Amino acid sequence: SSRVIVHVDLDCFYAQVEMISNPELKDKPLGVQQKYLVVTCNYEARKLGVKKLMNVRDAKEKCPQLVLVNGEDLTRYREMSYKVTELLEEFSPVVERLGFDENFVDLTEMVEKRLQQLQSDELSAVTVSGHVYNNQSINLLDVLHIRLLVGSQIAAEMREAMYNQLGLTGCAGVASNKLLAKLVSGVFKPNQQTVLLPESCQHLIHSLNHIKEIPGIGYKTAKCLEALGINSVRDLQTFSPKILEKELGISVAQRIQKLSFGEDNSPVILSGPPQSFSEEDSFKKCSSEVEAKNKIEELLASLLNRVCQDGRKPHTVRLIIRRYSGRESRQCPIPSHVIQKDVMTPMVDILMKLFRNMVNVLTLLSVCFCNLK
DNA sequence: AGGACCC
DNA sequence: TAGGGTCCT
Ligand SMILES: Cc1cn([C@H]2C[C@H](O)[C@@H](COP(=O)(O)OP(=O)(O)OP(=O)(O)O)O2)c(=O)[nH]c1=O
Ligand SMILES: [Cl-]
Ligand SMILES: [Mg+2]
Repeated sequence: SSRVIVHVDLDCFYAQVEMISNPELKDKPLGVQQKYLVVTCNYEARKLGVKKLMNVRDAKEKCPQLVLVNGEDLTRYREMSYKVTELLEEFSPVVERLGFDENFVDLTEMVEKRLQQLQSDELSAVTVSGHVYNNQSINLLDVLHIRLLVGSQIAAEMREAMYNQLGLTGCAGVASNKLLAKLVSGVFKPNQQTVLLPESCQHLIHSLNHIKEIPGIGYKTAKCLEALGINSVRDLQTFSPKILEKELGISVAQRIQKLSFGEDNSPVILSGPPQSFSEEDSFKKCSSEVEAKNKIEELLASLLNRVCQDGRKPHTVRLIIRRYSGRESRQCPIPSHVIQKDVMTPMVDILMKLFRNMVNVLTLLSVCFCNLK
């Protein structure tokens, strides 16, 4: 059975949130800085050659008038990220988050419901909303085309709601599985949407210039695949199944080979409430294990306010570190009476004991709360 | 714990 | 070269 999936992906999300706070940043090229990294920038800045994730130096050298704002505190972006998801959940309850500014929504049931409500004459006036990938011709007698055009109409409505209710612009992609939705959502940026009819699936997949660009294939699998002389999507498409299982295991092998064909049966899962709460900090160095205790107290402070607000309780805590010049973690359950909520001083002895069990009394420190209930 | 992947 | 997240072995 075919599906209609939508992938919603916001424009320069952190930048966009900062530009709604202080409008004085509109019309100015804008980057959001975290330590020595420009994590994202507005499209005014991408015109000037600034790119996502280039360090501050490279960015000021390329754009000396670039405005930098600090984005080390995710509180505002996180609040907005969930307003967006909750809005999308109004359309269909089953919404899958991916990072802070992407959502998958399975529009299938919605699409069929709207067609059940259309009169025959009304069914030939069905029009696309936005771009059709590869400028492909629509065949109104093709049931799949009709369903994907309705999918595109719902997408437009979503985007219109996010601008009208939260003042946010973004892109959307409508396709038949999650993978295709997310590959097509990027074809026209910013603030536009694109629909992929089936005939054009191979065109879209082959539009990629290397397997790294396929969601599901990262730095490890990519580098592994290169060692086998697989560099294009068609290489992976035509590569030998058996040989691929042996180097990657039947799992990674079969899933990514199907991906290379545009085929993706994975369902849109309901993300619901977060599975974990964490904060972290990086620095030049921290060999003051008494000072590390101060940093840990600061991290833990905010997390308490956040986890409290959620209304569920974590039954496990974790501490994470990174050694000089490759991360390590140590966890433990959370004492039952401690869950009953001065909870700091208790937690600080726990985390420090976890600290010392990991290090003998320094470039990162992180606290995670998981096992929520 | 760690590792892979994602944004 | 940041600050987050998911799920699997
Ligand atoms: C990929 C990535 C994103 N982010 C944050 C910054 C981004 O604003 C936000 C969403 O990431 P993206 O959707 O990848 O990028 P974007 O929305 O900023 O840019 P685009 O307009 O091209 O879609 O998440 C990081 O902090 N680190 C990362 O490595
Ligand atoms: Cl499968
Ligand atoms: Mg985005």
